[PDB]
Amino acid sequence: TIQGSIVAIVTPMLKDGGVDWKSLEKLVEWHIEQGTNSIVAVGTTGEASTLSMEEHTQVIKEIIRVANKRIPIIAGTGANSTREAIELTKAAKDLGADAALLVTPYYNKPTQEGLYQHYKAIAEAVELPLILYNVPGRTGVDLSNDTAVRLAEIPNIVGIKDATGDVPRGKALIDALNGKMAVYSGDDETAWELMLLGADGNISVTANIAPKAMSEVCAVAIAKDEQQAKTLNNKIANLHNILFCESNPIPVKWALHEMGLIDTGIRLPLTPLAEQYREPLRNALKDAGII
Amino acid sequence: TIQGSIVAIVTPMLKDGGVDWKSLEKLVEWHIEQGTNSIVAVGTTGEASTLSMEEHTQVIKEIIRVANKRIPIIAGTGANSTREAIELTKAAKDLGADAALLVTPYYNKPTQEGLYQHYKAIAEAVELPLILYNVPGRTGVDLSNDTAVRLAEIPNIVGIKDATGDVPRGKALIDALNGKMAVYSGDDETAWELMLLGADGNISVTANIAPKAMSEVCAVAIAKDEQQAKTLNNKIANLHNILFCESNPIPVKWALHEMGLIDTGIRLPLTPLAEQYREPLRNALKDAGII
Ligand SMILES: N[C@@H](CCCC[NH3+])C(=O)O
Repeated sequence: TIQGSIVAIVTPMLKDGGVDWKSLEKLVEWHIEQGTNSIVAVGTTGEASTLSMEEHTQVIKEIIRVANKRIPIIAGTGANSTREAIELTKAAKDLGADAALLVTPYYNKPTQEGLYQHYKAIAEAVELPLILYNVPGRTGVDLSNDTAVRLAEIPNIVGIKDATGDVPRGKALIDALNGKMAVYSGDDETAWELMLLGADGNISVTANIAPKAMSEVCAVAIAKDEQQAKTLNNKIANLHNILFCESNPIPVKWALHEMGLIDTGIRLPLTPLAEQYREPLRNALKDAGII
Repeated sequence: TIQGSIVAIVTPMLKDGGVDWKSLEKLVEWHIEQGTNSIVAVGTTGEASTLSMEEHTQVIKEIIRVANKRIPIIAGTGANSTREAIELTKAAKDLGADAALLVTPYYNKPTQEGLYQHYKAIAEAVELPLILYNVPGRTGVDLSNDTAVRLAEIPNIVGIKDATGDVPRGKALIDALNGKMAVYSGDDETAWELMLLGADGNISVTANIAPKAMSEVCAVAIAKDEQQAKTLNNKIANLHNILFCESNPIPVKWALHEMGLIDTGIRLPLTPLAEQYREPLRNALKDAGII
């Protein structure tokens, strides 16, 4: 039911690295007016890793407040500890977020059965719609289609963000399920295809800088208009590629700065996009008529 | 510079998950008696990611209490947040820890420059000897040899735990460092090889169950006695392989329990060793002469 273009929104920061509230505000508002269907707050793109547990709440809150029940808001609440994921998700519900996006425990390489217990534990512990999130490159673990299918049986595990970028594997996953649980693309570059094949939307990085263009791509692809999907997406294909020239959200945060929407702030270990990539990015934003 | 067998000690747990403090005390004591040269408290093998920050400090404190200055104690204090890492390293220092082990930020894929700035910051904020820790398979990031050689310039970055298991890569690491910082194997299977090549020690998982064996293996290898190193290590070579049949620390914990040294406790997402593996493990243990 949460469908379409879901922006994994960045957490804007001041030069000193403090959360720039106002700029955030302008973003949420801007997204809600440009077409964006929903927002993921404090996810990878929103630097969940470098924000204190209180900044998580405060940031999730500001966004829910500004949204004003207009679009659903999803809170990033994954962690590699189960007790702690349960806490974050609970706080997400209590803040009245519509859903929680939980990445697979990273770094500790839990087994498939563990991933199963992990997610089942959280689902039983909190009464909120949960979305699984697989992105092996970052986590060290790969939630198997099989396991995901196993979890689809739990009534409040309602979806999964597949960031593999592996299309065949994604179609297999969509078919293996039924509307048992939704599938969301996590790979901007292949998202249009995943959606043409059944995926219910795209938790996008690109949406941070091309919300209207991405809204239109998702609507059209979910509708199965392959021709128009390839064409609307083509006008922003390069972006998907170059917004990853360095680890997300590094490039997207600079792109935004090059749009006067946010400030250079970004927390270590992350760093401001390297000089070397800046012009190629400015160029990318022009070629695509973004600025 | 710490040399020898450095055990990545497990954090003993009671059935319900609480830290088994009595067992921990005895393990530490057993290690010093068996020949263990140093202990890494709350590292990966010690379930650092599922322990409370307070449990984290308490474990460090306890181990330093029991060791009673007889061996140096290394505290794992890595985090994917620079602020968080500094906080945790400051605490370890204040707790009396001889040095800290910091895994590269995981999940958020910082850049090489980012890894450099990350470690430089922690080094400048805390005056405690620091040891870098690279294990790409778990972190999603790979601290290159070039970056390690840069960080080796910094006065209090004394060493690097190389868990790649890529010996030729380790040969290049050690040759390029020109002694600026020590190198430790983070891969039990190849550890004796890295040491013969120049590595100062092994931050070992196997030492958890074969402390005296790994202790003489380390001494001999560091002494550059290639035949004694090979034949001593051969005795417990199957152990190095089977302690990873499932993600560490799942296997080692079960090993200790079969040795009747600890209870079955282990926190989620981690799970107790899958049934099918428990028998082959006991056989490995029996064959090795541990039971
Ligand atoms: N990198 C891991 C390997 C364990 C997982 C192998 N199945 C460690 O030694 O901490």
